[PDB]
Amino acid sequence: GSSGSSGDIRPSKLLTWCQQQTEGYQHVNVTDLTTSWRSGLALCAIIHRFRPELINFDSLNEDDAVENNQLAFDVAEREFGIPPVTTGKEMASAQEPDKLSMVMYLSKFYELFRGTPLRPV
Repeated sequence: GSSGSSGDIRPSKLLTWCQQQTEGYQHVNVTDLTTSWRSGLALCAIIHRFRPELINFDSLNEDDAVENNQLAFDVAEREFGIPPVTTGKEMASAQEPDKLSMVMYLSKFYELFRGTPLRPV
């Protein structure tokens, strides 16, 4: 949103969490909170992580971005009831989405998952 923000980032902390959850996966390099979730795999990874019976990354093919997105969205709207801000198609179509609209969305997954405090593994 800012014209030229530099120095301190808002989602700075948010990113970490995500990058951590996705950490380990294959062909999944999360560096930002915009394009890193343009294919869907990013999110799907976080979900499947806890409940693999819901999402099967194995089937999620990069090319099948649109589907890879719709899946997570629906699943989240069926289990968590969280409505998707963008459409799978648009998610993949749009080259550079609004980091804002993204953060506001991802956040839901951050708080929804981040519950009671527990010593670091």
